[PDB]
Amino acid sequence: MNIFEMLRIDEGLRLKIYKDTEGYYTIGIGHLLTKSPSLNAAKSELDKAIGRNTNGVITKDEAEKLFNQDVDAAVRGILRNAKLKPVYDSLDAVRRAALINMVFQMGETGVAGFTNSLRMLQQKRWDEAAVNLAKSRWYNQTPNRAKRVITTARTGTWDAYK
Ligand SMILES: [Cl-]
Ligand SMILES: [Cl-]
Ligand SMILES: [Xe]
Ligand SMILES: [Xe]
Repeated sequence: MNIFEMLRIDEGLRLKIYKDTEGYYTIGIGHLLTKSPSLNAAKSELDKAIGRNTNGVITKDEAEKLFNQDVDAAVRGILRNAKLKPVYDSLDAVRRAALINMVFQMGETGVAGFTNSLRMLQQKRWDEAAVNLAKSRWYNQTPNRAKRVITTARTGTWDAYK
């Protein structure tokens, strides 16, 4: 198990534009295209991201490519963020993966605001962090995925994804 597999689980794979949990235009492996209500707009955004006139459909590889770039940007965003980096560097490998998933899902800024959990995670206070992570809108909107991620963060194992 690794970050790629983990996120492929949580996000799924879709070759046609779809709408996410929040009602947004997304494609592939959770590649958000836009917050706008316009399908054309999403289309514009898709064609620019892919380099061709997609008509709203992409191939598997194309999807994998965007995914690769999304994961890469997620790590990098972590590493460039003053509040995130220290926590991450302090964690073991499985737990890092949890932080990456979340960042990928809610953006850096958003995760960067979980002050309190960030601190608890940095102190290796697993259970507390976990309880704290659960007091969030994140958790109330997508609890099944949130539960998987939190378990991972808490235990440092992949049990939630096996
Ligand atoms: Cl892009
Ligand atoms: Cl759910
Ligand atoms: Xe996390
Ligand atoms: Xe966090």
